[PDB]
Amino acid sequence: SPLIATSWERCNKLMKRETWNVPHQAQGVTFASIYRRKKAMLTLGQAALEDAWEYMAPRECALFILDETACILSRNGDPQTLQQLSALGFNDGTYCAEGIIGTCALSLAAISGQAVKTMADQHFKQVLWNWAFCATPLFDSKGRLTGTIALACPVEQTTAADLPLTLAIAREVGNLLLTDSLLAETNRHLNQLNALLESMDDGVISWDEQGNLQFINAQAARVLRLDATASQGRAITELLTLPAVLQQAIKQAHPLKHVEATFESQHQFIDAVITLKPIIETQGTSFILLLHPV
Amino acid sequence: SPLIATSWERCNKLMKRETWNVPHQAQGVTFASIYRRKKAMLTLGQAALEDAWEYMAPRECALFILDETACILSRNGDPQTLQQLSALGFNDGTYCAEGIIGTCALSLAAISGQAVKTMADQHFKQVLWNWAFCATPLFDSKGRLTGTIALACPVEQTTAADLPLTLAIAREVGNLLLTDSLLAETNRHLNQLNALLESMDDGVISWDEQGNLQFINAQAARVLRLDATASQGRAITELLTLPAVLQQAIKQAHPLKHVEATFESQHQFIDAVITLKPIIETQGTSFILLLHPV
Amino acid sequence: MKKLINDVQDVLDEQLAGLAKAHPSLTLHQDPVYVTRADAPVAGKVALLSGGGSGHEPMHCGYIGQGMLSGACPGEIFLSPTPDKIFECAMQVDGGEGVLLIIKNYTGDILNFETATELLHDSGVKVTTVVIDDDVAVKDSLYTAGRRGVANTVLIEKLVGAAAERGDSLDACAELGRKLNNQGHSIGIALGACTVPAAGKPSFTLADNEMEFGVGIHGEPGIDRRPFSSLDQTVDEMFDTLLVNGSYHRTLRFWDYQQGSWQEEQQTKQPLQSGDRVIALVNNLGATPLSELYGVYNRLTTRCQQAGLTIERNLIGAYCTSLDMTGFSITLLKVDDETLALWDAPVHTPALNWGK
Amino acid sequence: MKKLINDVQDVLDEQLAGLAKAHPSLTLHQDPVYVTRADAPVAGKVALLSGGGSGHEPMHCGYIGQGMLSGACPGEIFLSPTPDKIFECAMQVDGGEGVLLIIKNYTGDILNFETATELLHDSGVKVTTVVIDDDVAVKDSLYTAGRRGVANTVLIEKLVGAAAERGDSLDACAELGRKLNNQGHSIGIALGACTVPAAGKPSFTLADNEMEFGVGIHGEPGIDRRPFSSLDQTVDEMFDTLLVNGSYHRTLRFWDYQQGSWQEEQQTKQPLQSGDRVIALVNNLGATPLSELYGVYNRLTTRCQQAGLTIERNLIGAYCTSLDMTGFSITLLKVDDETLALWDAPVHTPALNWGK
Repeated sequence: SPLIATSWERCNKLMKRETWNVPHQAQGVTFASIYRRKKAMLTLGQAALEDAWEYMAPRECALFILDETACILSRNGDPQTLQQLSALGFNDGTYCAEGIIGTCALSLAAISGQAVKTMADQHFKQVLWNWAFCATPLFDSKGRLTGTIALACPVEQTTAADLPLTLAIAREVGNLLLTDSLLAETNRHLNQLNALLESMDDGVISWDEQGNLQFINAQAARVLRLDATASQGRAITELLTLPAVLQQAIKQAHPLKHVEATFESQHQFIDAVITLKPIIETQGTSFILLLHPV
Repeated sequence: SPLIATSWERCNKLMKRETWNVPHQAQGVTFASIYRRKKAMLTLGQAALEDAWEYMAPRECALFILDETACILSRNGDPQTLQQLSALGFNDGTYCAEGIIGTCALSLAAISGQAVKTMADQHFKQVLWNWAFCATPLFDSKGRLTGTIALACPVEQTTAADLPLTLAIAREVGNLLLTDSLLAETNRHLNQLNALLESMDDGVISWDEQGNLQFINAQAARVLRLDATASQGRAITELLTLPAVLQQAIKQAHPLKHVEATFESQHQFIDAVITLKPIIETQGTSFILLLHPV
Repeated sequence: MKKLINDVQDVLDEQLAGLAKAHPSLTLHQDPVYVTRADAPVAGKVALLSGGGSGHEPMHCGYIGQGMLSGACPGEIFLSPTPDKIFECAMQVDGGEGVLLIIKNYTGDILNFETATELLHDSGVKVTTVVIDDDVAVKDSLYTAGRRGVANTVLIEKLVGAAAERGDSLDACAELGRKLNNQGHSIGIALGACTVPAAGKPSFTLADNEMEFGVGIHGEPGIDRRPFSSLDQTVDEMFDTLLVNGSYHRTLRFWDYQQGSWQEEQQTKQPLQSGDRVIALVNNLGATPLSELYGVYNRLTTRCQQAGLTIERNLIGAYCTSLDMTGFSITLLKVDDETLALWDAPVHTPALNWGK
Repeated sequence: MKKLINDVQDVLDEQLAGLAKAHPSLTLHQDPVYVTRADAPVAGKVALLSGGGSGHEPMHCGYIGQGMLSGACPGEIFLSPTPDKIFECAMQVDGGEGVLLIIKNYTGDILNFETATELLHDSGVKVTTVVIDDDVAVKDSLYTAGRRGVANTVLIEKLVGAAAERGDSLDACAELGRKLNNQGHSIGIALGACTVPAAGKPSFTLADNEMEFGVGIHGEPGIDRRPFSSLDQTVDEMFDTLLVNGSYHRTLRFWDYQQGSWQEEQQTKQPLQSGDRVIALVNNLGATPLSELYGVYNRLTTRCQQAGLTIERNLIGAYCTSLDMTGFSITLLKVDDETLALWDAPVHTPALNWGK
């Protein structure tokens, strides 16, 4: 590879091939924050890697998730393989940069911006010559390297699916981040907009062009003695019985402004003063009802 | 294995192990609507497959996306292997149902509800004894089978990574459709709520714990003479000149019930009667402001 | 071999213990390693932090004290430190008035310091970044996307050092050094490669009377190799480059602590022209006789004059080195009056030490 | 061939030209060359003065200014300057309280400076002398009669420099001078020879992994050559040799100006011993990375303490050099509290600059 070639011109200047120092590891308390910073990536990843491993066991290999600096966030897969890798210093919070351990998939994928496999004496350091490592980098909402998925196994055992396996998982985890956080945002913009309606003076109730309940706020819930949850999507006319004023206004699609009106909720009568508004659309006409608090 | 033998009990009754009939392929035109039906799954799945393949080539194998009736929707991977499988009748549009091609992961995966691998003489049909098939079923928003991801390769070349690879791709596609449609539904819900605030009665504006507009309706925009969108997410004290009652309310987070005050937008004094309600959330206090029509 | 070293894996520890014992005004932390002012946290002023690979001494630890850096993070020889080290050191020095990360433009440094910035912030430390890219010689290099961060770092460390000391806010500090970065210009040459002790062999090799023109401080290739004709051709064609390549457009990236994201910012360098006032740093890369630096300085002034640049201040010596390399770099930092005021301000660090 | 030079004759002229431009607080005299404080003669104070060959920058020109030398006389590279220079420089500086000439122990130096003293005295200048013989390595070398004068000369020109500043009298300065001379102990090793520009060639050549143990600053043979084993055991035997060769009875001569002639003075050096307090200078011979110096200093503090020496102050860096030599020397100067008092006193020269 041209890629491996450059890796070596970088490594060669500053490090030899026969030497090996236990790679730097982040100490306990500060690994705490390192892990915490990636709740979201790690919890996507470990669901993904448990499943991978579930349908791969038995086999001798290890699965890593690393962050953008090649820190090992978590590891799973074959116990004995993990320990053999451990026996070379590969641990939770171990740093796997090229400068630390020479030319390897673990650092090289992130360096080059795409899935990369290194094996055997492609590795700069001799200590890794009977390994194969595959790793694929993942990016964030913006476009920033945010972590790696790697697979490690004794070199004689690498298969042609190993690389694409890490890329497939890198894609799941990567794409779930981006779209999970698009969800998050649009979910926050809901609570926000809901709390707005939670905060009116008026009770507000909306409903379908099929007469189903769409929205109701605490206020309107109390006034009409409905229970907010158990009310949703249920037909309004089976929810409460409606004044001829409403009926005719609904039927006639016609707004009512501050009209007085009497509702019946599961036997009880409620006097209210209401404005009613058609919400015209292709699917049909929805409604808001405002229950003004005298 | 339990699951193979049960499958063989089904096939023994209908089919001999050494006859092979090329399975059924849908006519071009009706295939258009089968393919089109599945466009959400295909747009994601085909991306996962271009990627699996680019990082696997050269390898003799094929990848397939099938639908819930095991219809092949699209295929890729090794030109020559595809030709091989094509000669048996694995083509776009071909059905790979168990009663047609015998026990096979192409159909077992779905029948068993999970990632499955069949190879060599685990297949009922001798034609398939030189192949290994891995498939992972993939489910639906509300949980009905929706498609399958699959990998075929010449039996002597299956790897331990092959099933989990199909499993990883099924997880990307499958999870991305789930959350893709949560995102659609939560976006719909967002517009309902919008339509509700937009056809209030008072104008309504909110800004956040930091001091920046999050919502403004067509009637706060008329009344306070701000442009609907260009105002979004801008700091409130810059949007217009806040009445010192409002500032003192914000500073202390006291509410304001129908208070008469003055604003200044764009060298213009505007009077309105305002309600200010604080919204205490675990990150800070936001505010609705209501502008009542006199 | 000419290395005053014991075991190849202890060299750094040995040397740090020596810097500790020699400087009781400094504190050596272990597990992990980092270096701070023996008097930090200093309640009250913007903490100033830098680091990068060992092998450039006195940069950066030789610049730890009043008037300059609050602490440093050394990594292996020619290896940026891992963000855990930057993080803890930055927490060791937190003034309660923000932390300024001065970061030399290299792949590993940008990446490690950038991540440490985000760690600090998720822990609720105000923090921002100045990024140094002065080396006019190459765009993209063995270890750098864009222009490399060399000796001008030391000037900027000290000018921004002094604004911190004064009292200036995190923001003025960051704006200061960001302005400075667009005003300093630097180009180095090497007549002999450095050797990193772990590799055991020279990081490169030249032929007789051949030099690497526009070398970098981790022994990265220059513009080319060329016969070394004389000190005068050499200083002349270094100076022409600082002119010819002064003009440069790039995108740098600073951390917005208010928005909690990387605001990307485009900006241009202006080549030095007639009537500009400059600070000049003739800098030994590791093994040039101090004697020879003055000869360069001599030729340097003859050029600043015919080009119309008026040198107000100078430093001569080993400020930003590359182990045992034989060469020198020149830095010209375009200045105004408030700049000089900050230059003349006091400074009390193992390697710069003037003022009241 | 790798020096940054122009014409091999023009070396000193270019460097000295640049030194002058580097430092307006300095004056370069032409016809002959010598360098003085720009504000000389300083009326009121003992004018203090020194010199020797060039090639050990910053010694001696590097130490001119407040708290230190009034002026310096550089010779050619590795040659003592000639009487005419010393005379005239000593006359440019003369403040009115006489002139004190510090002199390193080299045949050339001794001969020229001695003839210069008489010349001055014959003009009715009050003047007297201090001879530096710290280098414990061999006796009667290839340019010296007795012990060579090396790095301790910097310590002395500082300490004495300060007495001069304070207002001490000529004899006070001179005996501070000579007291201190019986109390500093120096040793030096080389892994690579210096090359004098004019020669073209290195000035001794070393086999692989060999050091010149007890080398002198003009490239002189030392005690022997021997395997470089590790930094650790280099410092160990250096330190041992300092103790072992400490003890030293010998005859110096000073200029008695009352009687107008050279007065023999037999005198003695005590070995550094458990209980002593020292200033320590770990000094770069030219081309040793600053970083390895801290490794040296590291072991040094371990050796000292093992033998009850207390390091009160240190300097680590390029103070008394030898062109581009690869190696370093360790000076240890015994002090008491007056001495330290003199040390901490301000100094404002291009190479040393602490103080109010």
